[PDB]
Amino acid sequence: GGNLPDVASHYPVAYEQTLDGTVGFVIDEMTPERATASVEVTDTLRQRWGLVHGGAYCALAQMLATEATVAVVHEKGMMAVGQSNHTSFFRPVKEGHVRAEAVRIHAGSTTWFWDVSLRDDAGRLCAVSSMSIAVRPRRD
Amino acid sequence: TGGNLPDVASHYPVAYEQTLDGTVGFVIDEMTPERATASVEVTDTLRQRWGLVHGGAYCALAQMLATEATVAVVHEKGMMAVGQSNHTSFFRPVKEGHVRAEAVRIHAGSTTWFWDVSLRDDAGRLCAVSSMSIAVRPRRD
Amino acid sequence: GGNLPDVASHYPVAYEQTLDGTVGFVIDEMTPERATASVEVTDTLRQRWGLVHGGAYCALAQMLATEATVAVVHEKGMMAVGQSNHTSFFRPVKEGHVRAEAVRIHAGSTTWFWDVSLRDDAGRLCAVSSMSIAVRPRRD
Amino acid sequence: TGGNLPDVASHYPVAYEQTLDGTVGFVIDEMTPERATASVEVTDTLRQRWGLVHGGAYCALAQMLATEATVAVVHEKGMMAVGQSNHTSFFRPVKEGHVRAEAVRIHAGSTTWFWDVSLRDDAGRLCAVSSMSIAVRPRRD
Repeated sequence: GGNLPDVASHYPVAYEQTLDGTVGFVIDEMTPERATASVEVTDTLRQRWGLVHGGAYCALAQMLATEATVAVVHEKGMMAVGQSNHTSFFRPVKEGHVRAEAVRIHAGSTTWFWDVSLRDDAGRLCAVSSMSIAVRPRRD
Repeated sequence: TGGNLPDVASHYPVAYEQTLDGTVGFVIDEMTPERATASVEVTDTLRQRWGLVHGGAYCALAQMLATEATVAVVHEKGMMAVGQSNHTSFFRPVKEGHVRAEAVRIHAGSTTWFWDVSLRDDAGRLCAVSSMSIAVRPRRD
Repeated sequence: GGNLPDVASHYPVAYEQTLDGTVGFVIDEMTPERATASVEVTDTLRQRWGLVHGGAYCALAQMLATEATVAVVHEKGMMAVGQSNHTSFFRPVKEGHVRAEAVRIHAGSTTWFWDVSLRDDAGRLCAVSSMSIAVRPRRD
Repeated sequence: TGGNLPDVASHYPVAYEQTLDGTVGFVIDEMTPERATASVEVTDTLRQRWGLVHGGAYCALAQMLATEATVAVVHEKGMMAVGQSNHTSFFRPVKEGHVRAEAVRIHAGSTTWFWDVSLRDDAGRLCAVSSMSIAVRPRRD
């Protein structure tokens, strides 16, 4: 269910109705140190000029990094929420796919940080996101 | 225009309703060379699976608004505008209502325009901000 | 003593030996919501090309925002430390002064955020720093 | 060169020992077009009043290293390099020893080069990172 980490028995929003399921984001690999996700390009991922929307690289990096953090911390009583997403854009994508790889570079008790790379179908680095994720005790 | 994006051309490659912006419901309200506003009604399409507005939705509203606010001025000078950096910081979740964005221009150079975007909930509280850096270049065709 | 907020009876490093005192940073106004600081340009503030070093705008914003946070939270048992400093540069400065104004835009229990503006002697916006400051209970 | 910055000119406006870099003691070790290293011995000149390395010192080491690493390649092509965005994130304080920086080039475009800089303490631990975006432009003289 986008293959998001299954950590709870109920989720307030079903994959298919969330922003992630509407645009088509899917997790491929997840480990505590490294995760990957990808998306086919369709108009839903696009802005009116025909290119993948800036916000789409933002949202992908945000979901991958956060949920890669939930994967470890949820069962320890904690919740994870993005505190900063800094996305920089090097090359546009008109069509094909966007592939993200998140590499964990810091795992602290109140903040985890992930370096995310967003690549096109030729493997070219099209964007990066520095993802900073607040970790806090879950509200009952 | 669809979403009331600025209309600076006679045709666009992708129609509003089919874009990410028109799928999640972003709408521009005011638009001047130094300040622009936009809003969006929260529905599940804007949320992540835990029931709150998706961090990426704030990113994307700020991106569209700061980008197109630049487009509204530079297109007719034969420039294009493409986001070069979006740095969004998150202070408070939104579960429902609206997200309202205001983009304030702080720097208008020949190659980069910079907009500070604030993202507020229905009670006026600052839930997120985004520093939008927009590259301005000549239309390559 | 750079006019930094006087909140403790002892400081591990005297103003004059710190980076701040070496380059000349001085606080003018401080309130919980807003603070200002400035610096004369000298070679110490410069890189080899003759212009104020990028890192100088970074360090100014970092000290102003952090210490404007210490001013309120120290006496409540808390300590403040920068968690992110994002500085963007719009115009160089060769000489004169750099003036910073920090505007608090969020004051949460674990993070305060400040918008800092770095201006030249003509008032022109030369850089900005988004300063994110972690607030944590002080280690005894 | 002073600080072992790249020597790409016969004269510089400000001598190494008088600059911020030479005042706090920054030194470049390796320098290639895709990767550069630099380090600095912690002394009080690097610290803030609470006894730890000043957040701005990390900012400044990353700024110099990513900037000059770009200079080393573009100067002789008649370009200049100036930092456009420095985004430093702080994970662990350093009280003493060294700070060691490695800058890894991740994007080399015609108008922007991007370097990921990591800042490590004497035990190898990642204390800070900086995303360095460098504008590349023609020397305006």
